[PDB]
Amino acid sequence: SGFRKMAFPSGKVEGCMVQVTCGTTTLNGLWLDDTVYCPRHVICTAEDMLNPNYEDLLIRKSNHSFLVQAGNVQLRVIGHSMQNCLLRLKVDTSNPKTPKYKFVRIQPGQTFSVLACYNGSPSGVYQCAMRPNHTIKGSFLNGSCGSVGFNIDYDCVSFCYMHHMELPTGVHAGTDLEGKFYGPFVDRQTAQAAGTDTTITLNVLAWLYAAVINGDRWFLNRFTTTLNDFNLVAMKYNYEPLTQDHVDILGPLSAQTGIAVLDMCAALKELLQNGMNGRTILGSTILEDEFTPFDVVRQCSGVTFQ
Amino acid sequence: SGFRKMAFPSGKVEGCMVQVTCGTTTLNGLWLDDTVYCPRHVICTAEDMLNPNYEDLLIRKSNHSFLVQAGNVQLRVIGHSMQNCLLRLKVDTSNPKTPKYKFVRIQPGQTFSVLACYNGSPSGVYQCAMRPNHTIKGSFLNGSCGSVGFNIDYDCVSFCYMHHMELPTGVHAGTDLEGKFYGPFVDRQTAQAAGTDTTITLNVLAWLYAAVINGDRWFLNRFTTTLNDFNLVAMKYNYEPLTQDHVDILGPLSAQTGIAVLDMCAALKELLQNGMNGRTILGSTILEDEFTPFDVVRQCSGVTFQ
Amino acid sequence: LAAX
Amino acid sequence: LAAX
Repeated sequence: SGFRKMAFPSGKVEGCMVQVTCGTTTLNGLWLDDTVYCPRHVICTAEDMLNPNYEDLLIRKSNHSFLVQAGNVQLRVIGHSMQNCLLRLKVDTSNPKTPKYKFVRIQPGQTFSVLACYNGSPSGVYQCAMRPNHTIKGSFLNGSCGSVGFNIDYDCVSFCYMHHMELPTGVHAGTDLEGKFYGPFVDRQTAQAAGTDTTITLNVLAWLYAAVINGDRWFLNRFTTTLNDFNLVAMKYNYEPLTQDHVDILGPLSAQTGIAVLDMCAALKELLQNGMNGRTILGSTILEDEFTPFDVVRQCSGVTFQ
Repeated sequence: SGFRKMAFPSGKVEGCMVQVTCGTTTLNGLWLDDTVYCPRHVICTAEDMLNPNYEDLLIRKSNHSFLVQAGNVQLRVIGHSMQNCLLRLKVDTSNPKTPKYKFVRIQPGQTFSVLACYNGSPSGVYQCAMRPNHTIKGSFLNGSCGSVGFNIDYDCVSFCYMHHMELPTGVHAGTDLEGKFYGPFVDRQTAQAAGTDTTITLNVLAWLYAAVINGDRWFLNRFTTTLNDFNLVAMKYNYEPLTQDHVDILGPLSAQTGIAVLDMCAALKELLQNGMNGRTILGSTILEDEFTPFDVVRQCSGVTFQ
Repeated sequence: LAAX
Repeated sequence: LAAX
């Protein structure tokens, strides 16, 4: 029993973390086989960040312009290319700790574990969600750039995030492992800001199922709703609209608890209109939206406390 | 910027996790050097749990009564002893992945990372606090017994918790790595229940400092308090009393923000009496008590956003 | 109150 | 809005 924001175990990722220095900038890189991935802005100084041309800054670099350090061992760079907003550094050694891996592009609403690193040394691990506005609410200090996000299926690490920047609101932006950013953001210091965010409806719903699987039914009601009547309520409370596809995904959780999705949607609709007042769900005073349906199935018992 | 419940990176601990089977009971064990630690109730069946005599049940076991599996490799048990509520199993192989380590007994209010495991395979990592009532609010299913809690300093793992049981409230109980339980609990299935819990005052205070270091001052006031007048308020709101030693520990955080501890105590006192109403602190609707002063220093910038 |  |  219990329900916690839970990260994947981080050791497969830890044995991949290195330090990358170009000139006076130092940050983290990801070492798989004979490649090290990192943010291209490692080639930038503070003044170039205002208006950098990366093609022009990069061509001025050689292989020995880059220092890669794995523990106390220096890796020798023997090739380098730019891929979108990443650098790919070829090194003289394959990482012997390379796990089975994939590079995936995560969709808004999905969750992943972040291994926060400074100087190529892992310092902590936490879970977060890709927000609808393409930011993550992370915890990152100077030097965390090139820290990665990942999920783990069996023994395969699916890398989905590399850290690049912090926006003026205190939330975070970065790229997949192809160097393509999440959201309309760019790796230069300009006036750019998080777009307006919305609550992830699918997740809230899933976490209400989680509550039921663990044994709580207090927020249920005798009502049902149409998909469309729910969305008229949703949209006034700044929830994402629910789609038939989201209703579909909730099938297994629906089947485990015997609660019809649109019946749980009526239950949510009532929580939005009436509040919780004094009452908690799974320990929480508020409606939580950073657990996917998948996160709930993975963590909860397959057997409902009826 | 940002502030998250953060776990230590789990890889040093992951390479220590094994599976221990006695008869039909399977659970997790911790493999350091030539020893594997696990809950002594691995020698128990469901009917013995009601009233077990472990000295009598154990003497009926041989070394080959125990199967230890590390990955797909069988370890051979070559010695066994009981230590309090743990078994120590000697094996034919030293763990080559043994980190630098210590066994520590954690104090109520302190935090640690849990690596939840099933069948000796790590499945997730999260942070929690030793509650004043000696329970943890974990997330654990059948088969999680022998999952460990730990903190990491430099490259030394300080193990402080092994998981044993779940109480009827859904919260969790277990032991240090000497097999001595936290709180008045015993490894038998009896009517025993969590004692009444209290909020960890020191932690709430620390997390108010965290808010200030990250740039928020809204909950501050022009008042101050005596240590004693605060505790009269504390105690009516079910907070632990604050001591001069707790006031002391808050010194560095006090010094970083320029807010006198008893001035932050007046600020808390006012939050208790007046509520927050509509407002959040570090994203939170409620007063958070699962970050120590140490957790705040470790995670926050050393430079205040003034 | 189960051993887990 | 800093690169980190």
